[PDB]
Amino acid sequence: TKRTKKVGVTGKYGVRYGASLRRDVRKIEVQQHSRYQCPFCGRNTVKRTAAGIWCCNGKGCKKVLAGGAWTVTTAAATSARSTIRRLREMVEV
Amino acid sequence: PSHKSFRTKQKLAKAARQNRPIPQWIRLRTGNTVHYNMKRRHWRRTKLNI
Amino acid sequence: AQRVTYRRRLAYNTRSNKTRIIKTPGNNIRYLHIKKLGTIPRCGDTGVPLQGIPALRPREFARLSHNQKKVQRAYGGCLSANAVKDRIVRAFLIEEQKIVKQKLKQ
Amino acid sequence: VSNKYIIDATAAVNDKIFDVAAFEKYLIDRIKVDGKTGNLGSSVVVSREGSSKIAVIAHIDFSGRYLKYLTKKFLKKHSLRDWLRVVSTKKGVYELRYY
Amino acid sequence: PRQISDIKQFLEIARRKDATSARIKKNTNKDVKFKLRCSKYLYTLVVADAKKAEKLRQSLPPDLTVTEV
RNA sequence: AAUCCGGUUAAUAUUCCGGAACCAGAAGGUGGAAUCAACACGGCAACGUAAAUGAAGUUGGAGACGUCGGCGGGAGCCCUGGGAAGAGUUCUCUUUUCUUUUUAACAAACCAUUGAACUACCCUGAAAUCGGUUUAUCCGGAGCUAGGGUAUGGUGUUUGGAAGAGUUCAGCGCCUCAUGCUGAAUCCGGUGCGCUCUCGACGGCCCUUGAAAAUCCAACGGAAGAAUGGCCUUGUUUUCACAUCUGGUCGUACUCAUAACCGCAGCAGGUCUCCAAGGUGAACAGCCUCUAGUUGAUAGAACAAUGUAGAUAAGGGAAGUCGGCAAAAUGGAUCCGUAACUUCGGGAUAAGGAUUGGCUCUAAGGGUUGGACAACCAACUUAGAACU
Ligand SMILES: [Mg+2]
Ligand SMILES: [Mg+2]
Ligand SMILES: [Mg+2]
Ligand SMILES: [Mg+2]
Ligand SMILES: [Mg+2]
Ligand SMILES: [Mg+2]
Ligand SMILES: [Mg+2]
Ligand SMILES: [Mg+2]
Ligand SMILES: [Mg+2]
Ligand SMILES: [Zn+2]
Repeated sequence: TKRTKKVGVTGKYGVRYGASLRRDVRKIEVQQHSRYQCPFCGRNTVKRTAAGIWCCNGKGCKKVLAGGAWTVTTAAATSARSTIRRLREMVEV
Repeated sequence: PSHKSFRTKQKLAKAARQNRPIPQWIRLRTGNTVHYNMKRRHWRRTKLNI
Repeated sequence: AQRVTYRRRLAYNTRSNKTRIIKTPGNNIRYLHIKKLGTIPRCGDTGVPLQGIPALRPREFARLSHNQKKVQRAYGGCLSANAVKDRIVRAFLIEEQKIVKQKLKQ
Repeated sequence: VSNKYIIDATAAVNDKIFDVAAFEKYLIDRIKVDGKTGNLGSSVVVSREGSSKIAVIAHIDFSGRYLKYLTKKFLKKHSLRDWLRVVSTKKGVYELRYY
Repeated sequence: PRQISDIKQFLEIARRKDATSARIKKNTNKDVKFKLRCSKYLYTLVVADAKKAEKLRQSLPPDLTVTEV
């Protein structure tokens, strides 16, 4: 069954704080608790540990990744990397 | 408290000793007015204050 | 039923005031004051607990014989078996690559 | 599966206080087998007299404390309390003492 | 306290110099315990036979102090 | 770093006594081990052993860490079925009711058996018709399932300690003395969404991610060593076993509170924390009880008005009053039913109804276990029927 039409995970807050505030928290909370894919291992075992820190499970790639507060990568970081790579590849040649 | 320092314990020993009656022959001396003393301390009444 | 008291003057449920109940050969129920539980040494590369070594408080390790505190292998008692295997293979392959890069530099 | 429960009562009989004959029918009427009085079909509990002994033979793993309980009832029926007392002496054997 | 499971092992500990005394304990179950007091430990050997107990008692060093409980 | 049980005093006890241990330091007192040239072997491996040379330097580990949630185990407690010993009751009934039926530190061997593991790791092997699997959906070609191993190990088992102790009962000397002496028992089973503590594997949460240091250990490294005449001949190891010496100094009585503290006091105030039985019940609620404690709060007689505290009331029902102030009424649980409005989460136990004892039955829902089945034992719910 659905159990909620709108509030989703934010149902824990009940009727407090205002709908817009709960909706904004809802979008972020879905992001920060999601599973993401490890580029180094290929498994979807990447979960957050405290705000910019994303860890991996298993016997392989027990590494920790520095990421965004609520998602593994940010758009600003992704755009910076390609900007940096372009600049690196143009002084290289 | 039964947890006590040596210095505290020494003071308690002295306090107990001064908390005794005077022997009568002390007050029987010619020219002595040691008949009664205002230094009889009791544990519930007047506190040592360390 | 029988109720118990701390056997020491420590009166609070701290981590140094751990107890368990014993029944004595006098049919007495009383406390026994016990230590914190030991810890197995952990791998320096992976953090895994190291096999073959008991969980003891740090100073209890001073009473064991040498072989109870280690494993008969390189880095035994300091690295796990799989960590050592990664180190050996990594060292060999990296050294070989240094050999080819030196050969192709001339 | 044979049991040797005996209620020795020499002490009271010498003083003409304990009727072993009365105690016989008391036990046979009172001893309960399978929750019922009168199920002594002689395959399980026999009972008998031993002159001064009321030896009871049991085949269903009886309880000698049940004998002591029934004996104290009998002594209570005849107001023999304050005067007599059932005391364990040997394995399955009880005695009457004036104390 | 330590248990000794071999009669040969028990006799060797008795022949040692730290072995002061021995104790004989006869349990209700007709089993016999030979207890040896050294400096650090009390060593018990359980002998489940009366014949074996007699032979073991005779097998002790002659100067050993064997005390009966 | 390291201590337990039993006993003992008028009054101390993990401190005394009896017994049984442990730790740390020093020297090296024996024994053992390795080394004929050098510092051991086993196992594919995880890793194993009675020991198994290791200087400087370095590196790693332990110490060392939040909080909530449920799940699994252990210990003590609780409950239950027999036996025994003593006691209570006994007009009648009650194979009855009550009490006792105990086992420490430490040591050894096992160990997922008996309870709790495929928890971690290793080996074989190579998985789609994908499988495995928790109460909780995580895991696997980065090697699943399966088969076999390795490690972690007690508040588990079997023992030592240890029945010689403790407990219960029954007798003997009988001014009795050192209060001595002599007999029996102290046994065998079961139970769990129980309680208290604890351990194990997990899950949730955080713009919150939850001390430090002393101290102990391991590794990497290779300093240094000197037995040799095929054997009577040294060093090391005391991180192997047994043995010896030593462990100072201060605290330790008692109260911890409706009389030992603070509040002028033997003041209805205040002052941190540990253990925690039975019944009812959801319950550490209220109510009653067992163990323990207490029966202490100036007393006697009487029952006037007015009080303080607590009850009840015809008919009416807020007319009382600034005002329903105070009181009354409601109340647990089960099944029905539940409006406006809303930030869609709530509102909501909305409102509003019905039921509820006792007894005797019926049905369904799980485990141990003997030859499609099954005689017990161990069990707890839920729903319904009849009778009263
Ligand atoms: Mg005292
Ligand atoms: Mg004291
Ligand atoms: Mg005061
Ligand atoms: Mg009225
Ligand atoms: Mg009325
Ligand atoms: Mg009305
Ligand atoms: Mg009005
Ligand atoms: Mg008016
Ligand atoms: Mg009111
Ligand atoms: Zn990964």
